[PDB]
Parts: sequence; C-alpha cells; structure tokens
Amino acid sequence: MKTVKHLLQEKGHTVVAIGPDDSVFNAMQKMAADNIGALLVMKDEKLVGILTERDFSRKSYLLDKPVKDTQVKEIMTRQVAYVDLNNTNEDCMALITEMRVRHLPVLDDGKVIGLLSIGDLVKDAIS
Amino acid sequence: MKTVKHLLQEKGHTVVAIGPDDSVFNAMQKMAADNIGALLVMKDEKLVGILTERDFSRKSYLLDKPVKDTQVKEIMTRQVAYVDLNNTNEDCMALITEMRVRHLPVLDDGKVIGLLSIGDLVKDAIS
Ligand SMILES: NC(=O)c1ccc[n+]([C@@H]2O[C@H](COP(=O)([O-])OP(=O)(O)OC[C@H]3O[C@@H](n4cnc5c(N)ncnc54)[C@H](O)[C@@H]3O)[C@@H](O)[C@H]2O)c1
Ligand SMILES: NC(=O)c1ccc[n+]([C@@H]2O[C@H](COP(=O)([O-])OP(=O)(O)OC[C@H]3O[C@@H](n4cnc5c(N)ncnc54)[C@H](O)[C@@H]3O)[C@@H](O)[C@H]2O)c1
Ligand SMILES: [Br-]
Ligand SMILES: [Br-]
Ligand SMILES: [Br-]
Ligand SMILES: [Br-]
Ligand SMILES: [Br-]
Ligand SMILES: [Br-]
Ligand SMILES: [Br-]
Ligand SMILES: [Br-]
Ligand SMILES: [Br-]
Ligand SMILES: [Br-]
Ligand SMILES: [Br-]
Ligand SMILES: [Br-]
Ligand SMILES: [Br-]
Ligand SMILES: [Br-]
Ligand SMILES: [Br-]
Ligand SMILES: [Br-]
Ligand SMILES: [Br-]
Ligand SMILES: [Br-]
Ligand SMILES: [Br-]
Ligand SMILES: [Br-]
Ligand SMILES: [Br-]
Repeated sequence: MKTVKHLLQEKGHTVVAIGPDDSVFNAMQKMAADNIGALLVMKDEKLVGILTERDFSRKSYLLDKPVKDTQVKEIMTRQVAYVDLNNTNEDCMALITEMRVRHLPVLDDGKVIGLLSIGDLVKDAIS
Repeated sequence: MKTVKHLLQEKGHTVVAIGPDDSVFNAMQKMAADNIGALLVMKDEKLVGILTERDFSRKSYLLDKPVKDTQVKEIMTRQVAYVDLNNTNEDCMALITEMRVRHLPVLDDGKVIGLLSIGDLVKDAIS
C-alpha cells in the first residue's frame, strides 16, 4: 500500500495547466509538446476544470467552429474528481477504474500539487 | 501471472472495427456511441491500423481539411503493437508502459479475436 504523497514523489510534482479562456488549439498543442493527455484548467488560482483527450475526442468536432475559435471552457470537464496526499494507490485504482477517468489531480489544502494518471499506477505496479 | 486468454475471457471477445476509407467523423461518432477509445482498422482479415483518441487529439486539427473530409487511414496508427495467446498480463503491462499505447489488439493464429486496454489490465489487478 502506497500513499498518493509517495506516488507523486516517484512521478514528480509537475502541474501542466491552461486557462479556461485560451484556445483549444493552444491546449492540444501543449498536450502534444509535453506528451500528456490532460491539462488542469486554472482561473484566478481556482481549479475550474480539467481538459482531457477524451473531452477533445468526444466534444470538439461536434462544435460548428474550428479549434482556434473554441475556448477551453467550452469542452473541459467541470466536475473534477481528485485525490489528496493521504489517499492510496488502492483508492486511485478504484477511482480510475470505477469512475472511468484516466487522470486524478492531487489537491493539498486548496492547492493543486500534482497529477496522477492511469499510466503512473501501471508503471508503479510493474516497477 | 495470467494469460492473455484468461484476460480476454474476463473482457469478452467483442471487436469494434472501422474501415480505412470511412470518415473520421463516423469513426469518432462510433467511439462515442460505444464508449471506447480505439477502433481496429481492418481490410478483410488484415489489421491495417488502429484509430485512437490519441491519434485524433494529436493529428486531426493539424490537417489541411475538416474532419468530415478526412478518412480514417489519414490519421490512424499504422504500426500496431499487438499481443496473442502466447502472451501474459506482464507482457501487456510492460508493452503498454514502454510503447505508450493504451490498446492492444489480441490475435490468434493471425486473426483479431479481441482487444485489451490499459483499463482492462488495471481492472484485473484490483479484482
Ligand atoms: N513509460 C512511462 O514512464 C509511462 C509513464 C506514464 C504513462 N505511460 C504510458 O503512456 C500512455 C499514456 O499515459 P496515460 O494514459 O497515463 O495518460 P497521460 O499521457 O496523460 O500521462 C502521461 C504522464 O503525464 C502525466 N500528466 C498527464 N497530464 C498531466 C498534467 N496536466 N500535469 C502534470 N502531469 C501530467 C501523467 O501523470 C503521466 O506521468 C499509456 O500507454 C501509459 O501506459 C508510460
Ligand atoms: N470499470 C471497468 O469495467 C473498466 C474497464 C476498462 C476500462 N475502464 C476505465 O475506463 C477508462 C477508459 O478505458 P481505457 O483507457 O482502458 O480505454 P478505452 O476507453 O478504449 O477502453 C474501455 C473498454 O473498451 C474496450 N475497447 C476499447 N476499444 C475497443 C475496440 N475497438 N474493440 C473492442 N473493445 C474495445 C477496452 O478493452 C476496455 O474494456 C479508464 O479510466 C479505465 O480505467 C473501466
Ligand atoms: Br518534480
Ligand atoms: Br503550465
Ligand atoms: Br484564461
Ligand atoms: Br471558467
Ligand atoms: Br483522457
Ligand atoms: Br489560437
Ligand atoms: Br463535467
Ligand atoms: Br479520461
Ligand atoms: Br491464467
Ligand atoms: Br464493428
Ligand atoms: Br473501407
Ligand atoms: Br489502408
Ligand atoms: Br474473419
Ligand atoms: Br492478414
Ligand atoms: Br488512446
Ligand atoms: Br495511440
Ligand atoms: Br485532400
Ligand atoms: Br497525420
Ligand atoms: Br504509425
Ligand atoms: Br518504463
Ligand atoms: Br496465438
């Protein structure tokens, strides 16, 4: 049994973010640049959503508008499931599997301090 | 250690496919309807590619054409890692982690008989 604190230590404390009013083009370019599949959507230090590859895959082409003309807020997930430092690997795997989400932001006392994904949990398990 | 055959028994042998000449619009509608993130791209028995949410997210908007004018073959992954009934859950995962692919078609004697994803492996791990 491993804590989220320790899972984050293994993985790193990078938080890659974007603003809700930025373009989906810029968002998808940023995911490509970092080879990631999610962005924390931050406004005035508030986590207002998460933008994922699934959000893009499901929503973007259904808008009668190009990606440069769509804002992140239009397609982001607004209800964000997250974990805290005292949650465990068991908790993460259950949330990922049963909620069917690939990313779990990590929140500490009001601050987004990291992100864990399904790939992190797989990597930790096989290491 | 578990066999791929065992894993596929748990998962079931459903294969959701699309043809290479079909439109990306139709492909993404099909992923949405089935709540999946990949389609196997077949020409008769031949696995010619896999179209994934990541293909869509990385490639689609960069093309010099709209999605309804784009064919699956234009953005699908042609180089498709796969497992067979000689493989194990360990092989799966290692390959998922090392190659950064979330889906593995399962073949037996040269025929696509199913698909295993990162979510299937994680679900098996917490079973
Ligand atoms: N070889 C490795 O070290 C390793 C690590 C992670 C994932 N993977 C593989 O890559 C593929 C995709 O991974 P995934 O489904 O986990 O999703 P993903 O592509 O979003 O995750 C990749 C990595 O980026 C991190 N990440 C994603 N969004 C982030 C954000 N906004 N801020 C900070 N970090 C962020 C994750 O924590 C993970 O470490 C899978 O096939 C997986 O198995 C491999
Ligand atoms: N609770 C569950 O039974 C369960 C099972 C699998 C995945 N998940 C979760 O759902 C989310 C998405 O899953 P994922 O990242 O593994 O990718 P995914 O959405 O593509 O996979 C979802 C399911 O569909 C199947 N699938 C995908 N493409 C298929 C195809 N073309 N033909 C036949 N079957 C296909 C997979 O094998 C998997 O069982 C993740 O959060 C994951 O942890 C939950
Ligand atoms: Br770090
Ligand atoms: Br950032
Ligand atoms: Br903004
Ligand atoms: Br907002
Ligand atoms: Br996603
Ligand atoms: Br832009
Ligand atoms: Br939402
Ligand atoms: Br997701
Ligand atoms: Br077995
Ligand atoms: Br089908
Ligand atoms: Br076709
Ligand atoms: Br082809
Ligand atoms: Br056949
Ligand atoms: Br063949
Ligand atoms: Br994918
Ligand atoms: Br991919
Ligand atoms: Br053309
Ligand atoms: Br391309
Ligand atoms: Br390719
Ligand atoms: Br690795
Ligand atoms: Br075989």
